[PDB]
Amino acid sequence: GAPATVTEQGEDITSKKDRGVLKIVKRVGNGEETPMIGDKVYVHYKGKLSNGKKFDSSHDRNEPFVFSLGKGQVIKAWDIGVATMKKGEIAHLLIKPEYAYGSAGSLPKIPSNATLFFEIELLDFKGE
Ligand SMILES: C=CC[C@@H](C(=O)N1CCCC[C@H]1C(=O)O[C@H](CCc1ccc(OC)c(OC)c1)c1cccc(OCC(=O)O)c1)c1ccc(Cl)s1
Repeated sequence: GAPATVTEQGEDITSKKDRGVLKIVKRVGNGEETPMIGDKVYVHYKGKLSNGKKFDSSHDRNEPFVFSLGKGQVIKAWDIGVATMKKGEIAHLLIKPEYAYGSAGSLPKIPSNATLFFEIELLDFKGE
């Protein structure tokens, strides 16, 4: 499973090194530049529970998912994870609850203490 590969071979990109966010690069993006705090980022993604018992995908709006990086507009794992991504890159993230919704969850979609999995494609990013 794509999740299993991230467990075994994913890099811990957390500052605390608690394996709360693990990452594999599935397709290399271009150049060296990755986005700074405050950059506008454009992604496609899809996501599911570590189980997969729930599943959701941006693509259904053929328009990109857009947010300002590093400003708390998304769960912590995304501010951490998307920051490490290059233009055109596709990555897998496996995320412990503490970097997502925690024990609060986000019912009824996301239960308490849920692990999440995402495939993210970084389409572009532009400066504050
Ligand atoms: C419809 C389900 C939501 C989806 C999900 O978990 N996210 C959507 C993509 C981005 C990551 C993550 C997320 O940050 O959810 C957030 C949920 C709200 C939120 C934001 C910031 C948070 O912490 C700083 C936060 O903490 C619990 C929750 C989200 C959803 C939709 C849009 C958005 O920002 C752009 C905008 O507001 O226009 C942000 C999942 C998909 C599959 C899953 Cl399993 S979980």
